[PDB]
Amino acid sequence: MNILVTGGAGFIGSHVVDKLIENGYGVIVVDNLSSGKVENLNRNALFYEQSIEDEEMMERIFSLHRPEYVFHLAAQASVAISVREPARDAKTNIIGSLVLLEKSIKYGVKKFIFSSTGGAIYGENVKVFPTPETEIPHPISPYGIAKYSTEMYLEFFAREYGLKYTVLRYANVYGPRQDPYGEAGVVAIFTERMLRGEEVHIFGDGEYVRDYVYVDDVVRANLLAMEKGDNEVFNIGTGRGTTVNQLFKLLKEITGYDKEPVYKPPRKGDVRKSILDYTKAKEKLGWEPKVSLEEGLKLTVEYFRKTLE
Amino acid sequence: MNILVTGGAGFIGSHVVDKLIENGYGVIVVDNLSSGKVENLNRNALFYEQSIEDEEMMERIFSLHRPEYVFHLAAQASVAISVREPARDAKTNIIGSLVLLEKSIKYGVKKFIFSSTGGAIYGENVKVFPTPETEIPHPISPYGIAKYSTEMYLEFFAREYGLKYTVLRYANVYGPRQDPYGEAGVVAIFTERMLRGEEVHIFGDGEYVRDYVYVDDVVRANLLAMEKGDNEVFNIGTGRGTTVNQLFKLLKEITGYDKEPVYKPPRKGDVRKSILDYTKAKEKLGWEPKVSLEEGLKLTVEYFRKTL
Ligand SMILES: NC(=O)c1ccc[n+]([C@@H]2O[C@H](COP(=O)([O-])OP(=O)(O)OC[C@H]3O[C@@H](n4cnc5c(N)ncnc54)[C@H](O)[C@@H]3O)[C@@H](O)[C@H]2O)c1
Ligand SMILES: NC(=O)c1ccc[n+]([C@@H]2O[C@H](COP(=O)([O-])OP(=O)(O)OC[C@H]3O[C@@H](n4cnc5c(N)ncnc54)[C@H](O)[C@@H]3O)[C@@H](O)[C@H]2O)c1
Ligand SMILES: O=c1ccn([C@@H]2O[C@H](COP(=O)(O)OP(=O)(O)O[C@H]3O[C@H](CO)[C@@H](O)[C@H](O)[C@H]3O)[C@@H](O)[C@H]2O)c(=O)[nH]1
Ligand SMILES: O=c1ccn([C@@H]2O[C@H](COP(=O)(O)OP(=O)(O)O[C@H]3O[C@H](CO)[C@@H](O)[C@H](O)[C@H]3O)[C@@H](O)[C@H]2O)c(=O)[nH]1
Repeated sequence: MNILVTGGAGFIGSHVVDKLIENGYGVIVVDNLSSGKVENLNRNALFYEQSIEDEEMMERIFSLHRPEYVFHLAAQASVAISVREPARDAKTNIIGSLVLLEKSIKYGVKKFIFSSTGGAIYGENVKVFPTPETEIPHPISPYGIAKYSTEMYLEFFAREYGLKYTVLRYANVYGPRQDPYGEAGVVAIFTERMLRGEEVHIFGDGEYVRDYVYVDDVVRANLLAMEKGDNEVFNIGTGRGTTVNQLFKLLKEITGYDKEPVYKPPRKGDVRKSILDYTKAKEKLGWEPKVSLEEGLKLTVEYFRKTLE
Repeated sequence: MNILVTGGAGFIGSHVVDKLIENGYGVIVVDNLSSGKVENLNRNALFYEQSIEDEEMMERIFSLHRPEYVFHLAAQASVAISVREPARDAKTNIIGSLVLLEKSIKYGVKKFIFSSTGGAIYGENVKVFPTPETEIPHPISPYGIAKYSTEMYLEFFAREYGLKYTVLRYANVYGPRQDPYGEAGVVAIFTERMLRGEEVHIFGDGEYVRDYVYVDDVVRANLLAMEKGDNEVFNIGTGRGTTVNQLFKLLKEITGYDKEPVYKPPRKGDVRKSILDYTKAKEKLGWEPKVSLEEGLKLTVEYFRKTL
């Protein structure tokens, strides 16, 4: 069976590729290496260094390999970049998705499994925590609007053509291969700076709450979505909130870092609190996180240590 | 004062241009003539035959003319077509809007007035009519999804840069210069068929209810949104529902058409009923329709007779 993984050279996508390869699937990867890395690629997967919004190239790849599933992880994944360049962001995030969906219909894809976002979708005025999928989306960033627009297009493709899909709205994903450089998640930034004994910055008062979910658990969610959760949207998170202050403390203890954090002005656009309810994923996908935050942070620090040897 | 009107060679946009010119504004028009027509263009406007999604070209236009207001009417504005090539549709409908908004932010535009849609945004299970802006959006067509995505981006630009905007969600717009040969626009199709004595087709049972709003009234709402209704979404419609069968009868009486309609199979995706509550526009824009349907249909027939 052939499987297409877009964004397979990236943080989450490369782990998805590895797992599919391990389970015996034929895997085809599309990635333009805008943020992904050649080192992340699996030598057993077929690789196309190409862009998802390239209609002729996507036409060619789908016609050759007729993937039965598409795992769509390719995205402009930085919120800050989406703010600075919203048209370019939407070209990858919306138009890119629509090209893949057009080819998926044309070439008989059975199911499209889309990586979406929990944090950038529910908006800034949520009152129910942990937050369920029944909360109406109010995205405020271009990234969140693009992800939400694409989820709506998925429902269109299901209604019009009978394409099955699953949307996975991730919380804050962290772990090995997350890039600590550029537009990085705080786990990777903190871990790398602490190991190097560099200064660590906390924005605003550090009381921002997030739901940190380990990359291996997110990969398992993707695989469970192959045969379950048809035409459903799921939060993929832990339902546990952690402030940036608490996170710094955990990582400081693990790394043996011995400096205080430097408090900096608050970051524009930061939602105050994000925690996801995963009851639905538990009931319909049989999904639950297996790696606690403390276990996950230790694994993460361990991977980064090896990079520094 | 300079004003940019995108889609200014189209049905609604050409009338907006006319009204601005009449009121003494300098008007720049951007239209790629994908569905618009040179014959619609006001010769007093400065015309760029260019595409809104062209960043380099929009850079030049905004940099040169520094428009104070943008009336954004350019769209792949037809619901069929959006279904078969949604990526191409979203390139005009979403990416195009985003390019205009980036340039708007960069070159100090004061207000952006966006043409959106009522019907295709509220979706197919509405229970309250006439329908207020508080009704939760559930667009299921690529056209409605794209329009709604753009509305959401407009709020981002307002929050991030202080750009002021107004969204006008039109009902079913009809009147002079609506193209009777395109995908849609039942009023223009019926009028052209009837005046030519050709067959007239009613899809399904003809009991589909729409809210027909005259183009000159839609133009007045655009102009009222220059100074009022900052950062608000408004339904622009009449609050009155008309079946296709009723529309047929009205236009048959006006044209003197002497045939019965030919019924065809129902058209896939047609919502059963769309009627918009315009109370919010009435209060905040001071807007109301000045042209009743009967009066507007007569003006439309009047115009079509002259034009073919
Ligand atoms: N905490 C998180 O990391 C998080 C949270 C919520 C959602 N997500 C989503 O999960 C997916 C993967 O995220 P990630 O953390 O691994 O980021 P990532 O940057 O590491 O992976 C994205 C990959 O997509 C590639 N890419 C970007 N544009 C492309 C294009 N036009 N054509 C082909 N490839 C392109 C990049 O090169 C990159 O390898 C994304 O959809 C992202 O939005 C991630
Ligand atoms: N007519 C209605 O009943 C109705 C109802 C709801 C919303 N609207 C909206 O009002 C606006 C105008 O509608 P209309 O009836 O006048 O349609 P229209 O097709 O006559 O006008 C659209 C104009 O935009 C131009 N255009 C399309 N793509 C372009 C691009 N990429 N770059 C530059 N120009 C481009 C077309 O050439 C055309 O002249 C649209 O946004 C439409 O979606 C119309
Ligand atoms: O050096 C740093 C970096 C981050 N933060 C704080 O850490 C928190 C989390 O930031 P970040 O790691 O950037 O996560 P989010 O901004 O929440 O982004 C998450 O949410 C995005 C939008 O939902 C996802 O989709 C992203 O991939 C995901 O990492 C925020 O409060 C930041 O203020 C710091 O204090 N110091
Ligand atoms: O020959 C025809 C043509 C249309 N209809 C019917 O007329 C009604 C109105 O159709 P149409 O004129 O195509 O408009 P709509 O489909 O309602 O709606 C669109 O009107 C504009 C396009 O014409 C869109 O952009 C607006 O968003 C949306 O209101 C529908 O019930 C059709 O079934 C007929 O019966 N016979």
